[PDB]
Amino acid sequence: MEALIPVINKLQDVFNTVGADIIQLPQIVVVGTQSSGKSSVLESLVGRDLLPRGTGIVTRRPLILQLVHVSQEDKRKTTGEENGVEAEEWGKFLHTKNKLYTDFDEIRQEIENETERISGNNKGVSPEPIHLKIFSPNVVNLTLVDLPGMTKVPVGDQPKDIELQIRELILRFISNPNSIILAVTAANTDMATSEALKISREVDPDGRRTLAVITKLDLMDAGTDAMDVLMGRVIPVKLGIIGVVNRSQLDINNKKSVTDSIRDEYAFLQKKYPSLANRNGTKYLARTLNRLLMHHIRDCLPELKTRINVLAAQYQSLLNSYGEPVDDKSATLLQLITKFATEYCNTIEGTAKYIETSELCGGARICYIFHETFGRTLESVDPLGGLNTIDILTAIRNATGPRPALFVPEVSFELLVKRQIKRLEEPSLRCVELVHEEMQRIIQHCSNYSTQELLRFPKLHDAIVEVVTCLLRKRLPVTNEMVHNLVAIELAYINTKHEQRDCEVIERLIKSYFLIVRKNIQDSVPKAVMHFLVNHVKDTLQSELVGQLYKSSLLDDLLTESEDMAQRRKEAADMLKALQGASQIIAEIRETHLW
Amino acid sequence: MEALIPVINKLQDVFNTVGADIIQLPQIVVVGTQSSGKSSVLESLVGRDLLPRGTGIVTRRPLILQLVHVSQEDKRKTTGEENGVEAEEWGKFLHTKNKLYTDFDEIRQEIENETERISGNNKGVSPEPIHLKIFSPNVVNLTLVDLPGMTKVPVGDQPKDIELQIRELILRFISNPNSIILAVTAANTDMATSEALKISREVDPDGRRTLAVITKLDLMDAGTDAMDVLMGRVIPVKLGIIGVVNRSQLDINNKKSVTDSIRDEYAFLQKKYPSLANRNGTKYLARTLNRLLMHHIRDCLPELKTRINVLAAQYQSLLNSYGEPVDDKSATLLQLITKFATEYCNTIEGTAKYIETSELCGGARICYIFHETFGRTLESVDPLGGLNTIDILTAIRNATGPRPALFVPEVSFELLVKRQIKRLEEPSLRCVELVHEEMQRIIQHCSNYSTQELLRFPKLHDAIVEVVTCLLRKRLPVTNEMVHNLVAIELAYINTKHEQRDCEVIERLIKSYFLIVRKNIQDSVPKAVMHFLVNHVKDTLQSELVGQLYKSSLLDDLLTESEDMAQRRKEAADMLKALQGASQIIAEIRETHLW
Repeated sequence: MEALIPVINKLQDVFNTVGADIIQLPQIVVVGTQSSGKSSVLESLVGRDLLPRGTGIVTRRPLILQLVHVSQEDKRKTTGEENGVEAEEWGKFLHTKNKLYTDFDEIRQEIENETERISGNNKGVSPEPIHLKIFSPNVVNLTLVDLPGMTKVPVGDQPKDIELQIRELILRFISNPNSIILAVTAANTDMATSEALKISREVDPDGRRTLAVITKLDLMDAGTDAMDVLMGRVIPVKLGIIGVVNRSQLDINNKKSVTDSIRDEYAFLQKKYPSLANRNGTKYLARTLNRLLMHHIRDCLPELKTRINVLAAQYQSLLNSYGEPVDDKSATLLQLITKFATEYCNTIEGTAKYIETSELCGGARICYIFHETFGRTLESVDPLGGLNTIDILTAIRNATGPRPALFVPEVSFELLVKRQIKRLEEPSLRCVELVHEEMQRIIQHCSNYSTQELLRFPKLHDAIVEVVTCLLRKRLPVTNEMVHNLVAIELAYINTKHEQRDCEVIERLIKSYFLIVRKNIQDSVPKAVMHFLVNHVKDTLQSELVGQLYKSSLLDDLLTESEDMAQRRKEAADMLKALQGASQIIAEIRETHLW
Repeated sequence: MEALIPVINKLQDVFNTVGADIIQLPQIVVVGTQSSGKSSVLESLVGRDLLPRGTGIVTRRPLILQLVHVSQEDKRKTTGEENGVEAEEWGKFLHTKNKLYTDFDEIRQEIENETERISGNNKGVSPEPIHLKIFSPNVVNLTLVDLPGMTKVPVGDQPKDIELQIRELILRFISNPNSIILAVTAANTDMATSEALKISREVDPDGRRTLAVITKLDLMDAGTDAMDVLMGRVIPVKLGIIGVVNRSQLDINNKKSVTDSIRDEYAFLQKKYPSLANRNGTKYLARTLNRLLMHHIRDCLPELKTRINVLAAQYQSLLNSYGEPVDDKSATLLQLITKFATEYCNTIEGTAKYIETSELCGGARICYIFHETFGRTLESVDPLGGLNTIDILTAIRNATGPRPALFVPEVSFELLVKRQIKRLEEPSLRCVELVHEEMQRIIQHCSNYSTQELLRFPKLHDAIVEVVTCLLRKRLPVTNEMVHNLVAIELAYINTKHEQRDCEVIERLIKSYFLIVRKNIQDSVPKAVMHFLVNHVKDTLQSELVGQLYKSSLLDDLLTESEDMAQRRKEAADMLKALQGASQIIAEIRETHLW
């Protein structure tokens, strides 16, 4: 069936209403470049002009366009949702509350107003997306995500290094293996020089998810026809290439007729391209995009279902936590503190059901630092320190003095090995902070995934984070001093009593004693850190939380709920209902589609 | 060889000064009983009256009678050893110089006066022997040890424990395996009743080294007969029994000619002893004693030669130490401090040439403590002993919570292994104390063998010993704290990162971790102890010595000297000369006796 796309659209609008996350469900992301009239193509598909276009960047903020296939039957069921104004091809904004704008001039004016208000004179990066639900009968069910396009020469007033930021934003958006890359390039510049195809190949060298679009098919008269480009024989695309005659900004701003432009484009394609005319059309292009999106949804159905189940479980836990009455504050807060301490201890030991060997965090990261980081850093130093025998001879001569060399002075050895042992001090401290910082990464990590009950009340989460940070800061100097004392004992007092022959003996003693000291440090420092820092704090975390979260009335402050938090709770309950409905709908589909 | 006899006597006048007999040597020790006529027999043997008369107790201090036959050959062994003596017949004391006693009565009076002065009014026994050498043409070369006689009158100013003191003094001499016990036995009663026989059976029931001389024969003329005791039918001996008549004190005090007494004794022996008349006598007793001594010297030739050479070398080294006293206070003190520091460092290295006669070469012993003693002590403390079913059950139930336990919680295992490891603190302190005692023994070795010149100045010796001991004792607590910290660190770390069933699992894990911790502590703690104690002392010995000993107002007090030290040095020089002479005399024998 084709209800999967409407279900995804419902999920997306719910996510936007509840602060949509970066992890988005399968959607078509459009990437353009210089002289790319993406907005013109979207208007041609819609059949009316409703967005501002421009060479390269059309809107300097992310734009979410939901083309809803609202047939004549559903016109009265969708126009009546808000206000009383109704039409056949109409757009709704959720960033701007209600106020349906049937007239496209109002939509353009609102877009310009918001762009000026937010982006300002210099157009930077705005992670907040812009949502616009378009309803029309001609348009098929589709979800388009428009972002600034990669351009060698930035258009308008923007940072000269904005190209890297745009590329990183596109990579972040298409990181999930569910986005359909709609590549739009100007016929004036070869696709090889275009950056959109470069990024598409970087994320996917094969054209398994990239649809190349050739625009500006009006200037080919002054040059060469794009027939070869559409065929795509230099860099074949496994999905195909569709080209249309893009409309200039001047004509669009003059309130032109979209039907005339579509007719001219169709005639041009039919004449210049005897074969690339059946599928190179607005309706055909929209249907091809919808089919590609459906294919991607079919491919990602297992991962999509896994993500949906994870989100449903998270929201169920959030609802269960939020519904607990504040009655009996002491017992509930004590239970929450005990649960948080148990989760933290399990994460330290790795027994918590949120971290595995695949993911580096908590105990796993500490073990990696102790074994690989610290061990490899210590091993990086050569046993002799890389000093040539000439240096050893010079040191021996300097220490012994101007007398014949017949007895080996051990002090010379002490002068050299120490220098190497001192170099072992720096990595240890570097590791200690890496461990300390790692503890900090735990504090939020659980709250990010495990202890959402902390996120329920921001005050409680902040207080717990501050208490844990203070405990870590108090324990850091003690562990650091103990490690430094161990290093000092192993460094200052080494001794051997605990010309060529003298140099050889000194070098051998240096190597042997340095290896022994390195082994001792490797065996001791991690164990000392576990003693003073990890093991000591494991059980003490619960006691510290209990003693710091309750003096006489601190419980009320911790469990404070904000109005924004209440709104988020309501939106999350709505999201939970939507997730339950989506899971019920998906359960109808057989497992044949989950492969 | 005659020269072999006097030299041994010189040894008896040197080692006995420092205490007991350092080396067993062929010698004659006279042991008497109550109412013993030893004085008369000795006077008859000497040919003149030179000892106190009377029976029972006649001398209160160890008196040595060293008769030397006059001969030009022996002169080299007499004048060279002493400051110089030459006369016809005379007695000389090694404790006195520049005075020759040509009259034996004067010798006896001087001996009595010295004994009274040293021992005071008391008749007890003092720890100070007497040296006496008698030269005459009618005395065979023989050395005897005339110990204080037995007294049966404990009452009076003399100590009530005189018998015990006399027994201990006699034992100190006869305990040597090379000594020959001349037992003076009273013929009035059975030989066993005599104290000499009683003491003889304590360690030498065979009597292989016991030569019996029967006294108190004057009163045996009427009544009981002494023939039974003379024949040895009471306590037979393997060497023979000699009968000498006890001369009356009154007759001797009246200036009785010794020749007349000898004639009377010979007549009495002929009349009363037909079996043994010319075969028994004081001269025959002296000849038998000399024969036994010479035969024992012949038997001990190899070992005696080796020991004499070793002692000669050692005393030459001591004289070299005693050779040149301090000439410049500051320079001599600095040289002594530097030499002491070097010797201490060498001893710590376990390679110093100077070594004791009872232990290892100082620092080497310390290594042994770290190898076998400490390891065996640690292994003696088995992991089992502190675990029982009741305590294990209680710990498991407490760790699990308010519900029964059917698993193996890690907290209980960690607590139990920590408690077991805490038991390892005591062996560490034992090893540290052993190392400290070894260092004290090294200090004593340096004081007594390597720094005899330091001994000459007792103040400096005491100051150095006290300073070193105080430094070691002050470094001791720091090492103890470091080892305790190491033990505490080694027990908290968890190495697993890289009801009967539960109890058995807990016990096995505890045993494994305890063994691992024992290995780790045995590998580590010795290094820390050497760093804090061995290396630190090696580095700071000179600094501490300079800081504590070097002063501008202690040179005179530290370097005090006394004439007694000069006398002891002269005695040591005489000892060295006598040892060299004995070595030269003994080096004239063939080599077949060595194998």
